[PDB]
Amino acid sequence: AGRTGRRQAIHDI
Amino acid sequence: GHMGNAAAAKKGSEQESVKEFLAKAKEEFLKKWESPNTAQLDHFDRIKTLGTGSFGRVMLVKHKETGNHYAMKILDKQKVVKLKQIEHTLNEKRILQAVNFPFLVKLEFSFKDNSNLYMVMEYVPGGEMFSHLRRIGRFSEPHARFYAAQIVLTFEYLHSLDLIYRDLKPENLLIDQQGYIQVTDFGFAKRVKGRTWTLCGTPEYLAPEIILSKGYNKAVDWWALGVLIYEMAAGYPPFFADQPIQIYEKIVSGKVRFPSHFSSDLKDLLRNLLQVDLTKRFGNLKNGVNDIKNHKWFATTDWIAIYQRKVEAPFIPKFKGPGDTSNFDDYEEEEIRVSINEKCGKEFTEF
Ligand SMILES: Cc1cc(C(=O)Nc2ccncc2)c(C)o1
Repeated sequence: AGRTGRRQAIHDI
Repeated sequence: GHMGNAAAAKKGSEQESVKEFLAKAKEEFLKKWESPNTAQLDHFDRIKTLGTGSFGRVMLVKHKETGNHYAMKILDKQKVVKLKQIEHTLNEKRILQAVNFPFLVKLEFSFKDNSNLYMVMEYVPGGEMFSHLRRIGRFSEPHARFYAAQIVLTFEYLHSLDLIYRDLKPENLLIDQQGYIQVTDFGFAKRVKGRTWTLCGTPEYLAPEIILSKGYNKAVDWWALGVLIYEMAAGYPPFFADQPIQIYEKIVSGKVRFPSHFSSDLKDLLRNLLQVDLTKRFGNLKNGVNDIKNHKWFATTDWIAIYQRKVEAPFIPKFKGPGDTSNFDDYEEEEIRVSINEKCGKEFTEF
């Protein structure tokens, strides 16, 4: 199981 | 050896020609980087939202005077609130106005108003690699290799200019009318002569050194290329979990498992890109990008023919005419409201 839709960038981990 | 005399001399001459190209490319970049409001909002009719992100949305627009279609990225200045948000938006504009390469989206205008920043790019109508990949499942190795070769050349170009890209993923790779790639979204791109320290990117694509809060270099882009090739060929990325923290734990572990249908050549390339140890990661060694370009998995790749766009693409998107949005997904639409008061004027003076 994992993320199948569009993935957003992160500005801070 | 692996190459006979003829092949080895051909490869060397090829290497000198790369050096010559990149030297000219640096001269041209620097002229634009050192010597960079080319429109306003009412010059465009807004048609449809093509995608969304943290600071705003990208819309298909039509220029009223010429009738040309463009993709307009709209960033809400107030939402660009985070410190690293501001600098990153300035990086994106400045880099996009200075680069020139066949697989990089072309920026045509940029401007700002009381509320928003705007970057107006050539419209690439074939859609994102992301939705084609999710629809078909996975690409065959030759198909994945055709796209990967374009990314390798694009990173060779960018890195020669001391630019790191920092957000490779299928969502950011547009397919043009000839089936070739255009890289978009330079929101994390940066000029870095040595190391940099910002914790940014997309979880599934982050190199371990980013996650571990270590200063890092352009090798993070080569790690990300490994993730991209894996995802193109498998249909899912190598470090795959529902929550970012679980993703980060898998990335740092140093363990990757491959589908049984991956060729051994592909697995070998991927083990050398998805290498936690920076003293061993391809792209980061004494032979630089040539460790990748000369790998067996790329043996059938004619690098110059890819650059010159002479290779038949594996997939040509359907196109019904100018302004066709059939290859993009739908998004909620919201009216662009421009405040009567200037917001964040001092913070964006340079934009
Ligand atoms: C969410 C998003 C979409 C895009 C983006 O540039 N698309 C795009 C689509 C078609 N033609 C050109 C560009 C960005 C930066 O973010």
